[PDB]
Amino acid sequence: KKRQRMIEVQDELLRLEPQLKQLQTKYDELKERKSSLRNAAYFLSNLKQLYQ
Amino acid sequence: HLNFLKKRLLQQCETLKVPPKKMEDLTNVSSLLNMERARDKANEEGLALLQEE
Repeated sequence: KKRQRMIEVQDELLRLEPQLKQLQTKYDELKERKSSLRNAAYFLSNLKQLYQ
Repeated sequence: HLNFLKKRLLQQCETLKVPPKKMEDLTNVSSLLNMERARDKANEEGLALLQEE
């Protein structure tokens, strides 16, 4: 009986791993997107003000 | 005297009444018991390892 439990929990872990792998990646570019966007907005505003 | 006692004990035990049961031969109980302990230990350690995993 215990052998089947081992097999099915192994299936559980094997299926769960890709989801975490994908989610971490997605967060990784999302945060950098936000930061770069804010930096670009600041730079464009400053250069426009300087030229004006 | 010993033969008389032996034959009378045979008669007494033949006359005796007991509830039904199944018994294995007395000669081989020891060895089978030893293999049963061996199987006991092997299965116990296997189950413990599986549970830990």
